[PDB]
Amino acid sequence: VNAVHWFRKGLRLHDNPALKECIQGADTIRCVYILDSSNVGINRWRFLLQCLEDLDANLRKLNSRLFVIRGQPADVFPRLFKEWNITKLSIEYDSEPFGKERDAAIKKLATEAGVEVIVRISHTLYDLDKIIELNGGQPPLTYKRFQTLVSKMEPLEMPADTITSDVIGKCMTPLSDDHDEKYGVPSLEELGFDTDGLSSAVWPGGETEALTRLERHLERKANSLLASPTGLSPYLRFGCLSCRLFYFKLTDLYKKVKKNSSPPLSLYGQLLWREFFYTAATNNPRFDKMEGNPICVQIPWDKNPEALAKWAEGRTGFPWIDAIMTQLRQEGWIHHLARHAVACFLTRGDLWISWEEGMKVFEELLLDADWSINAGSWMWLSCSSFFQQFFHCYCPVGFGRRTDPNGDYIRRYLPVLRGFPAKYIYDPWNAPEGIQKVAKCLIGVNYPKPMVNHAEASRLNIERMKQIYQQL
Amino acid sequence: ESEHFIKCVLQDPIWLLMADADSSVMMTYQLPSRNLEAVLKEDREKLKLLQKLQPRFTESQKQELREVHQWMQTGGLPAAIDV
Repeated sequence: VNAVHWFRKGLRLHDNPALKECIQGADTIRCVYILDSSNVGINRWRFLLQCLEDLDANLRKLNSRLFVIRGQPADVFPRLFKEWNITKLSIEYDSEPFGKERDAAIKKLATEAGVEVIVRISHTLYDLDKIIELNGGQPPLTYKRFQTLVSKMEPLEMPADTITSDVIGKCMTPLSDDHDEKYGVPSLEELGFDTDGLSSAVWPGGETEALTRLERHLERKANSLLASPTGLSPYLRFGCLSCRLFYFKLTDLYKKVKKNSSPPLSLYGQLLWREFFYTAATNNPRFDKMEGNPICVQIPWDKNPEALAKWAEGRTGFPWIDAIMTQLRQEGWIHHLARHAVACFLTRGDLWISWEEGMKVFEELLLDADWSINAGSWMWLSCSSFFQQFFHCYCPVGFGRRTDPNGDYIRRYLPVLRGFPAKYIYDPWNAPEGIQKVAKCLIGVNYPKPMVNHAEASRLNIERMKQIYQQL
Repeated sequence: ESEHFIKCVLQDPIWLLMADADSSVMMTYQLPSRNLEAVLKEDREKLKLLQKLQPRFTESQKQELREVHQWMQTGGLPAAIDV
């Protein structure tokens, strides 16, 4: 008997009930990752390749190796079933709409080919469908009802024991030679990416880095918009860190510092908010769209492709919004308050551009932008859905002025404006012609002009949205 | 081997292909001033077609929203839009 575990969104060896279940009594095992879009989306693929090399390095310690394969799963696995005589195929359960129809089609190919399919839940805390049935066959519309539901469920089981020396147990991985250059982990330059000007990784991918950051993150629990060395959101999305392990180590550490066996749901706010959008989208194949979405308000946005280009590329004329997009493009991550700032500038604040357009921009640059979380957030940031209570739009200039008056974050990612003082660093258009020449930066030549007047554009869109909700 | 065009190319992002960021647009472009009553009246017509495409909820889904959104409890406008 042979077996193959398909890796997709669980690039880790800890808490893997799908992988560990497949090696229980199989004679052969092989871990396979199927790797089948633009230029700026390089930090996304660099993160992924770092996780696969880390996943291969941890497999090398067990005298196994990772098998990276190009192509589509509907074409690759049918020939891997016969060339390897595969009997068992284990996968981590994917609740997303595209993932479910992809899994149901692959296992239909496997069941008719004599291959048994093993499915286990590891990317989420609970079984999302069990939460939907408690609500009445429909996922919760609000985060409030969602927290009421997760408290109405039996506690989670301990995460599956990590794959070690005995978990294998006389289970040979048939790593023949010629393995490299065929099943090896490609580089960024092998995918067609230009890495001549690429900087060092700010968010190093991999399972080892995730567990390292998790230990230091919990150690600092018992303002700044820069990247924190204890960030875990990209590793939760790519599956480098399991949410169930994050859950139990958050509980156990909370019981030690305190004496209360009833931790508030604010302790798992990062996981429950993450778990919420997975539940709200598993039964909604149009969750990433406005038209045809049962839980999205229809809004007549303006279609300005050139304005979307200025916003996405970080050339809007507002140093606050431009500094956020330059950090998003270069580092692949921005603060949550920064996400709220640039979303208002594009949706319900200034440009009046559809949230779907901003969803696809974050889809390529934001490292922790999962299909469920990234789609649901843009609906809430644009008041198009009702997941959480709304908030006032952020003025671009007068927002980060009190986070740091010098504009240290502005001069950080916008070196073209490094010669402006605090009275004009946030409003360079209101700067006199003399001070523009002494800084070697003229507005409209070296730095873009304000693509819109915030005073008129704000009151324009506020009245438009008043007309929308008063009509609803 | 005999694959004809083999030098693969990574194309630009979607927003750069659909649009055309002029090197002047990246500096000079500014959104035009709009007439308030004109843009509002045009949105009334487009909102008329987008009327039965609006989200329709059931009994439990409405009370589920009232515990979060006060404008669902009062019938007015949200606290963020009302400015």
